[PDB]
Amino acid sequence: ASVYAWNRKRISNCVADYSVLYNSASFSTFKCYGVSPTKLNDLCFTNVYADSFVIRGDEVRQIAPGQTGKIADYNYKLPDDFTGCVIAWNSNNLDSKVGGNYNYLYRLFRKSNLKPFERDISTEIYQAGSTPCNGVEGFNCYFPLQSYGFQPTNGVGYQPYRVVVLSFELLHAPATVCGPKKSTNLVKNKCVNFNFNGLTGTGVLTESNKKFLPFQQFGRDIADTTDAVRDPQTLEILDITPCSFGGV
Amino acid sequence: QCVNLTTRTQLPPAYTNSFTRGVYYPDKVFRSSVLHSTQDLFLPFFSNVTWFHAIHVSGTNGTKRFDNPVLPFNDGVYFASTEKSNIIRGWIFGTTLDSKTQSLLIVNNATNVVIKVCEFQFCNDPFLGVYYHKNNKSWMESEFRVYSSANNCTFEYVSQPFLMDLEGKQGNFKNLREFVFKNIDGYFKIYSKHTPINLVRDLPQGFSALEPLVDLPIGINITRFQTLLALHRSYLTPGDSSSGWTAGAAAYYVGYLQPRTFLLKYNENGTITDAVDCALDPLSETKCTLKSFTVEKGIYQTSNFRVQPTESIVRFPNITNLCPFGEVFNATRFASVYAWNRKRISNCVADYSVLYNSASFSTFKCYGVSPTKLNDLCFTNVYA
Amino acid sequence: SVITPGTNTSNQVAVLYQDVNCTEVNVFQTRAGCLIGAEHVNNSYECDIPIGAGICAVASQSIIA
Amino acid sequence: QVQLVESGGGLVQAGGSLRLSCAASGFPVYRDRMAWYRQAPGKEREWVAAIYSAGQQTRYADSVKGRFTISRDNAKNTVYLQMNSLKPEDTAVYYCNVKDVGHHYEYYDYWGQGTQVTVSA
Ligand SMILES: *[C@@H]1O[C@H](CO)[C@@H](O[C@@H]2O[C@H](CO)[C@@H](O)[C@H](O)[C@H]2NC(C)=O)[C@H](O)[C@H]1NC(C)=O
Ligand SMILES: *[C@@H]1O[C@H](CO)[C@@H](O[C@@H]2O[C@H](CO)[C@@H](O)[C@H](O)[C@H]2NC(C)=O)[C@H](O)[C@H]1NC(C)=O
Ligand SMILES: *[C@@H]1O[C@H](CO)[C@@H](O[C@@H]2O[C@H](CO)[C@@H](O)[C@H](O)[C@H]2NC(C)=O)[C@H](O)[C@H]1NC(C)=O
Ligand SMILES: *[C@@H]1O[C@H](CO)[C@@H](O)[C@H](O)[C@H]1NC(C)=O
Ligand SMILES: *[C@@H]1O[C@H](CO)[C@@H](O)[C@H](O)[C@H]1NC(C)=O
Ligand SMILES: *[C@@H]1O[C@H](CO)[C@@H](O)[C@H](O)[C@H]1NC(C)=O
Ligand SMILES: *[C@@H]1O[C@H](CO)[C@@H](O)[C@H](O)[C@H]1NC(C)=O
Ligand SMILES: *[C@@H]1O[C@H](CO)[C@@H](O)[C@H](O)[C@H]1NC(C)=O
Ligand SMILES: *[C@@H]1O[C@H](CO)[C@@H](O)[C@H](O)[C@H]1NC(C)=O
Ligand SMILES: *[C@@H]1O[C@H](CO)[C@@H](O)[C@H](O)[C@H]1NC(C)=O
Ligand SMILES: *[C@@H]1O[C@H](CO)[C@@H](O)[C@H](O)[C@H]1NC(C)=O
Ligand SMILES: *[C@@H]1O[C@H](CO)[C@@H](O)[C@H](O)[C@H]1NC(C)=O
Repeated sequence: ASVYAWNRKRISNCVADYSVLYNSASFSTFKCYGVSPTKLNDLCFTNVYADSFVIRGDEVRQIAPGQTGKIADYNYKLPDDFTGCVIAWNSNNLDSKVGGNYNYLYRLFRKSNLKPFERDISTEIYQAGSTPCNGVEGFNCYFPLQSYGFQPTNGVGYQPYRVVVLSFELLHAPATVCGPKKSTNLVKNKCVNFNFNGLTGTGVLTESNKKFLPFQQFGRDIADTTDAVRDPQTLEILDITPCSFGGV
Repeated sequence: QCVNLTTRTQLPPAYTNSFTRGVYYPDKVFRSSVLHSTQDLFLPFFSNVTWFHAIHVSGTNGTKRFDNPVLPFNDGVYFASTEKSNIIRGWIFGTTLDSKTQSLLIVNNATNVVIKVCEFQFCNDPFLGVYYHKNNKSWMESEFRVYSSANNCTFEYVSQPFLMDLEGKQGNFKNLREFVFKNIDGYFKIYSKHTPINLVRDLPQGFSALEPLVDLPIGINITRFQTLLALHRSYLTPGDSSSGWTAGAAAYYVGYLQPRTFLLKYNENGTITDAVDCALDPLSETKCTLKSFTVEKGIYQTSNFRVQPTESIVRFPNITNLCPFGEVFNATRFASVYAWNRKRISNCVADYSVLYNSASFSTFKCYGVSPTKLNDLCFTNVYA
Repeated sequence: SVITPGTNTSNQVAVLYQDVNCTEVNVFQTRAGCLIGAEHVNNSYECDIPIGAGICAVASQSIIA
Repeated sequence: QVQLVESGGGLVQAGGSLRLSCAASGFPVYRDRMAWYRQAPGKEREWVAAIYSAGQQTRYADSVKGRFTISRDNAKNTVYLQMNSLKPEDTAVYYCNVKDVGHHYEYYDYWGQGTQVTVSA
């Protein structure tokens, strides 16, 4: 889809392998904020948002948190605390036709900058000045959408590029997307380091009598320490106690 | 298909005290034996919540209250129904309430809690209607006039199946169902609580916490909503579908959430048992400040009174002279970098909006100043 | 500041706005500021809740200054 | 590169109809917006009509909406403007206009040679 109408897809309840994309080497730009790609296979996310569109090559870096530009303001804005990855690869050989390809459009004029993760489909005429538009263009009334001059013989900087933005959102909720990893049999009453559905720690796991009502996933102490956890594949409540330690 | 319901009765809106209802678990994290202070969208204590009825008073010129208006959603809705026969069949949510924009529909037709996200072309008076067959005393779906068409469905979810009775019951109200609807961060969160009550008026004094029910990852534009009720057609209401209908006695309450800080007491056994609204009154402010539900005799410093600004005033010089930006930008002759041309700009009004919005400049950056604010700054001197 | 006899006794509350005399929204004007919800009385008792500048504060089912 | 050719028009008696053709060479017609402008001697530049491939299909001026028709042909790649119930006031020169963006983010308006339309009373 076009950049102003970027296609958004939901990814959940499945196993994702990000190593194949990183080791593919078929993407011109592979740049992640807040996560290291080599460790993405060890993380679990509540949801994944895939925002796909087509842009010009010279604007490949234009889509980034804290950046300024017409595309960022009026087509696709990223939040300041954006967490995820940006993937971009040339599409001149697949999306550009002789004489130029103009199927992809981008918004140029808008009343205000778009909120991050906001979809805009209105094509109303932007009133630049005090002259009313009333569905009539001209002075102070211009069409906000502009075609992409994707000429195949043009420079690679202006050559079309397909861009997919992956937003991994993770909350205190049961995770849906998890890396390959592997499930191992749990052991209790022994000081072990654990990775419960993404959250990592170290301690001893004990059977617990605390009521976890069907909607909790893990209980915490006064500090940000997971005192109890709910084990996947068993729905059992395990108390996590720090391994015994002291002074000498 | 849609029946244009008419012959409504005029009645001013009623209000009732919200008391200490509307408290829900703000997150999935388990806690116990603690007092947690959380800032979230809650229903303030001791507010007015709007009343709506569902009744048809018997007798000459009897009151016929069928309260099904379109209410704004604002920033969350607390919806509390007192029932004994489960008249309400669900809710609808939307802004234009037509096929032009996306809309949400939750329907509980005694089989499943079916949630749909469609650009429904809603009727003028959307509803659901059950025709009553007196011979076999069977209730079945007969009319669905919530929408006239359904298209391009983006999401649908179905809860656990069940079979709920819609038979009218007599006596005191026995079912109190409280719901909280929030639409934030692309998520529609529905929290609920069911209570068996023995009373005929107002809300119970007891305090209950609304456990989460569903968190739908939908993410849709919502400003307004409307409830749905199941009417009954039988020999007691002769006529066609326009006039031959009735609704059993039931009531519901609508309240609006707002951002507040609440002190919640997770008891020793894992359940929320009490809460304090910080901004309700100075005593609750002190309770929040002390992180305690009881306070001993003394003087406590809580907040800092300040008078807020009322209006903005700008005093700028009388000099409405446009700066000569075209002398430099609209220039065909440019000097070398070692002999870089310097011009001084002062004593004029500068409009940087045209420079930023001209879009004729491939590279435009600013160091130490945000570009979009240049229009609101006054400078001693400028060097071009 | 909040003058309270304590929930152990009652729930009535007085409010002291420090260094802001009573023109910004019974009402008493002390050298410490403005006291609202506490009634002033000539009678003098032992200090119970210290407010400031020789004024202290529950008696007769009310808050007194 | 981008070229627009205007064909049709000329001198016509009252009561007839006309069809103007704007053919695009060097670029496909399917793009953001193709505009049609009409101007008489002694008149300033002003927007008249436009056709878009996204959002609203066509836009026209307030005094011309719903009267004079336009269409596009992707197979033959040309914009046709059909004008009916001609009046002598329609004597003017007509252009078809496009907007192009290059590597340097510039926005350049490219016009055609245009056609002269004269209606005799
Ligand atoms: C109640 O509404 C639901 C949703 O439209 C329907 O009942 C279920 O429909 C689904 C199809 O989406 C079936 O898979 C289920 O088996 C149905 N459950 C039943 C029939 O109990 C139907 O429209 C309505 N049900 C009735 C009885 O009117
Ligand atoms: C229900 O009745 C109302 C009448 O109060 C309808 O509102 C108007 O109906 C006329 C039809 O005579 C139409 O012009 C419009 O629908 C309404 N008027 C205006 C000025 O918009 C309403 O449309 C009816 N609803 C249905 C579903 O029939
Ligand atoms: C979608 O979100 C926008 C964000 O502001 C809101 O737009 C308002 O929509 C209502 C309903 O038609 C209009 O009456 C207002 O004039 C709109 N205001 C603005 C500033 O756009 C609203 O929350 C939602 N609007 C729609 C049309 O879905
Ligand atoms: C996964 O674990 C749950 C919890 O015990 C179990 O009910 C389910 O059958 C398991 N799935 C498979 C495929 O074994
Ligand atoms: C709520 O009702 C009105 C608002 O309509 C308000 O003025 C009043 O003070 C409130 N009363 C109660 C009892 O909540
Ligand atoms: C009761 O009778 C009605 C007649 O309209 C029929 O539709 C319905 O299925 C019957 N119910 C049962 C349980 O037989
Ligand atoms: C339904 O879907 C598209 C996008 O998915 C929407 O833009 C369009 O208005 C709808 N089409 C209909 C209702 O025919
Ligand atoms: C404490 O929780 C238990 C559930 O484990 C339940 O019986 C009740 O809520 C509490 N126990 C008692 C004895 O009240
Ligand atoms: C320079 O002149 C052009 C006319 O071709 C105009 O569009 C532009 O706005 C001028 N520059 C400035 C800074 O106004
Ligand atoms: C304070 O609370 C206790 C209970 O802990 C109660 O017995 C007593 O009457 C209350 N009041 C006073 C003045 O102690
Ligand atoms: C109250 O306070 C203001 C500001 O501190 C001061 O000007 C004034 O004299 C004080 N007294 C009265 C009676 O207003
Ligand atoms: C003391 O009492 C007298 C009369 O009983 C009253 O007029 C006076 O105001 C009181 N003192 C103060 C400081 O209010």
